[PDB]
Amino acid sequence: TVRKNQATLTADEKRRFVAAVLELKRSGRYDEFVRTHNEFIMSDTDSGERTGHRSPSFLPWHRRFLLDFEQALQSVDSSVTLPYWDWSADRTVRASLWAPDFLGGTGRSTDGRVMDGPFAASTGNWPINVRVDSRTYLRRSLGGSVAELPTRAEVESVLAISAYDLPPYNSASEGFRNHLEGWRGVNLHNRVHVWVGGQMATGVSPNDPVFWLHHAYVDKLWAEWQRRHPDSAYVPTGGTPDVVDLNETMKPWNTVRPADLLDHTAYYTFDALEHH
Amino acid sequence: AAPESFDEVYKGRRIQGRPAEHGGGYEVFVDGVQLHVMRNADGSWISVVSHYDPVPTPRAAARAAVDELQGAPLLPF
Ligand SMILES: [O-][O-]
Ligand SMILES: [Cu+2]
Ligand SMILES: [Cu+2]
Ligand SMILES: [Cu+2]
Repeated sequence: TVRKNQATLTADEKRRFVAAVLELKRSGRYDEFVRTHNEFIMSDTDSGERTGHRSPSFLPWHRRFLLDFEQALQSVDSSVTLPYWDWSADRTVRASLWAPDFLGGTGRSTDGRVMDGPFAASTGNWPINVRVDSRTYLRRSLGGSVAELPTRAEVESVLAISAYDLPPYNSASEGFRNHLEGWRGVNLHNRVHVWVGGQMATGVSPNDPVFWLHHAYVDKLWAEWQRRHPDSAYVPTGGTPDVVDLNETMKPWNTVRPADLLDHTAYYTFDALEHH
Repeated sequence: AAPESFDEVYKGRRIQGRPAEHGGGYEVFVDGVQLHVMRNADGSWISVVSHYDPVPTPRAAARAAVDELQGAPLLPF
């Protein structure tokens, strides 16, 4: 399993990925990923139990969530793997990412509705069912609510932070995890959600297939951070209330720990990952 | 201490907030439907329809939700 930069996919690989995503949607499986993510979004809090977000397990949790989704795609088409969106490099609306043969473009200005690509409501193939905003069509407003995606220089400043995470292990933390998540600092992952807009700005953000490509690149940046700091590792490592320690298991699966997810090469490699 | 309550019509919609998904200490409603909101450790707020975008107060989060909704009814969570 090799995870490839979206910009590099062949036309055949984009066709197969889109078809596999649409089949997970048609069969009802896709929407339960949306639902799972929203339940954690709503329940992860800075002063109580927190697993999927605003906590050290943000990165292994999303790593396992993306593996579950990629395994579901592979159950449909064994050749498909999750691509990643390097938003530092592919940073305009003109990126091939947003072309009608891949994810489609931005939403129209009146109601934010996406009008092209395979996920446009008009196709009949992408109902928005798990929702809070009652509208049932995919929406986006690329660059509407925040002007710019992060740059490589900004990503590099976050990659240079040596501590994985720090007390109090929540949205107030210093450290790599919270800088990457974006609650403190120049803001990488949260800012990308805001830049896409539409459902991607909401707790039901996996309604937009770009969710997966965004998180696959976040996941890649954790792998890059590890290569930059081989001496540094997941924290905390035991006895922390409300937070998933290194060898504690994670909901909803209950059968896997941050420890089991630190090394991605047990599950996939990347097209390119700089060596130390 | 929780923020103060509020009640206003914003962009044609009734938004209400009061001290009282998570155990989380403040409730907001848009036209009578409850909107999930959350407070961050630095005192900023988000809602489920602007969850990655902190704003300073629960009224700001309610207003951001009305902006996001573009007239659409909120569905209960
Ligand atoms: O966080 O999606
Ligand atoms: Cu929340
Ligand atoms: Cu996210
Ligand atoms: Cu070295």
